Amino acid sequence: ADVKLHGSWVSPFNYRVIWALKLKGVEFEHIVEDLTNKSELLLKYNPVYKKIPVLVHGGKPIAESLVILEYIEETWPENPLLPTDPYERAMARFWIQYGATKTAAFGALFRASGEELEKAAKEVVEVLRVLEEQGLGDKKFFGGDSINLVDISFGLFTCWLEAIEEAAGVKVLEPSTLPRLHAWAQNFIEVPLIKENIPDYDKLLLHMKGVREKMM
Amino acid sequence: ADVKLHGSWVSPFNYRVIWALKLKGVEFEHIVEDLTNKSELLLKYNPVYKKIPVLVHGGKPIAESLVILEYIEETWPENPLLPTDPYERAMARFWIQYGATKTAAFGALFRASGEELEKAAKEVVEVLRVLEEQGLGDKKFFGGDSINLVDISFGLFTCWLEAIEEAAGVKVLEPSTLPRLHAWAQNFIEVPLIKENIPDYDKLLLHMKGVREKMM
Ligand SMILES: O=c1c(O)c(-c2ccc(O)cc2O)oc2cc(O)cc(O)c12
Ligand SMILES: O=c1c(O)c(-c2ccc(O)cc2O)oc2cc(O)cc(O)c12
Ligand SMILES: [Cl-]
Ligand SMILES: [Cl-]
Ligand SMILES: [Cl-]
Ligand SMILES: [Cl-]
Repeated sequence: ADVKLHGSWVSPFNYRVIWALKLKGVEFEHIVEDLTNKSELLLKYNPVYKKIPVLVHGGKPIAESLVILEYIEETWPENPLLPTDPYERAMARFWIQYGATKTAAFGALFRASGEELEKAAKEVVEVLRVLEEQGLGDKKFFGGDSINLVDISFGLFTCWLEAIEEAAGVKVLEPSTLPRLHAWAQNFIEVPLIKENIPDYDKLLLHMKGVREKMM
Repeated sequence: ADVKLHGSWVSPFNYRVIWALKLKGVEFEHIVEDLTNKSELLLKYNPVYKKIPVLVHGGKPIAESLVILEYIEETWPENPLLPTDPYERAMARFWIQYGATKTAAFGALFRASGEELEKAAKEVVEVLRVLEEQGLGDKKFFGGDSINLVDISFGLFTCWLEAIEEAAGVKVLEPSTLPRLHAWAQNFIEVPLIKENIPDYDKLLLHMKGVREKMM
């Protein structure tokens, strides 16, 4: 194939790219990298971060999942994943950047214990509540009646967050506390494109248990 | 005016917006906020971060300088500040995001001392060298023959970085160590649009001396 994806069977950032390519109907070869022994192609294609995902189109590389997503949207414009109105597009980019900035709040879930881990989980619930109230509102998806780049960017809050919660022994995304966001997470996971393209939960839980063990 | 900018006379992030609006020939009212007593409009328009800049167009707010810049480019498409080719646009977004991620390296310049501050400055030089070699290359500007959103996003490495260097007593962007980036910084500051729209250096230096005093 003319499109290659240097990926992973577990990274949520790689899954954002898989979803976008499948939504566009773009054929691609998935090259699963071993992060303990990175290939010559990965280091050549992404010299700045040496990380996956890396999309390679016509032999030219695009690194960083958020940059890859906008490249896919611009390259294959059919089945749009962003709105046409500039203000609506700015709101979508604003929420995507908000999610990208709050990564440190989720890290604390694998670094804190007891009366400190409860506080870290409460801080994550408040991050999600802002997203729920000001971002999702009463829509079925962040993209309205169907998923868009904003839903894709927040997909890591579904099975990956469920695995983090089970590995850390704390609750974050619950129906009592975040009713609309919890209903969104269920609806997103049930979209056939997402359902057919997510890691096996038991394998993902084992991976998150290892990451928590390393982060202590 | 139909375009308002809730700004500042010193923030480099606010100056990115001033430059973009002036490059588009967009008339606007500049509302300088007092950060020790934020207005009702600022808190209403930017509830998530409560920060400047905030662009208000037709009474609708757009916060975060990078989101504002793409909104300006999409709303006033004449005098383009991004290329048309999707791969070229992805490279521009990639470098803009790289600059946005390396903010912590610059923070160390106002938190470290002696044999630790020399190390922090060396780390900043390596961040800039990657940008110079892989981003700028042999072009006059990141946008080629004229400035684009990438040059605008890196404008904080000109007089603001010069002020940080003088306040901290360390050298970072020098011609001997970064020849092309130093020539770029001189060329950027000499562009008439930039020259006529930058803070007074003595006032900016006094501001950075205060920020370093607070950051210790
Ligand atoms: O930072 C995250 C992360 O690295 C990862 C992550 C998980 C598995 C993997 O193989 C790689 C990752 O970067 O997942 C997240 C999931 C979340 O719900 C929230 C997060 O902030 C992360
Ligand atoms: O983080 C910065 C910053 O907050 C600021 C900054 C300076 C003045 C001001 O009023 C507000 C700011 O955020 O300037 C920077 C300049 C640089 O060259 C590099 C930086 O990382 C910053
Ligand atoms: Cl990524
Ligand atoms: Cl992470
Ligand atoms: Cl900003
Ligand atoms: Cl900052």
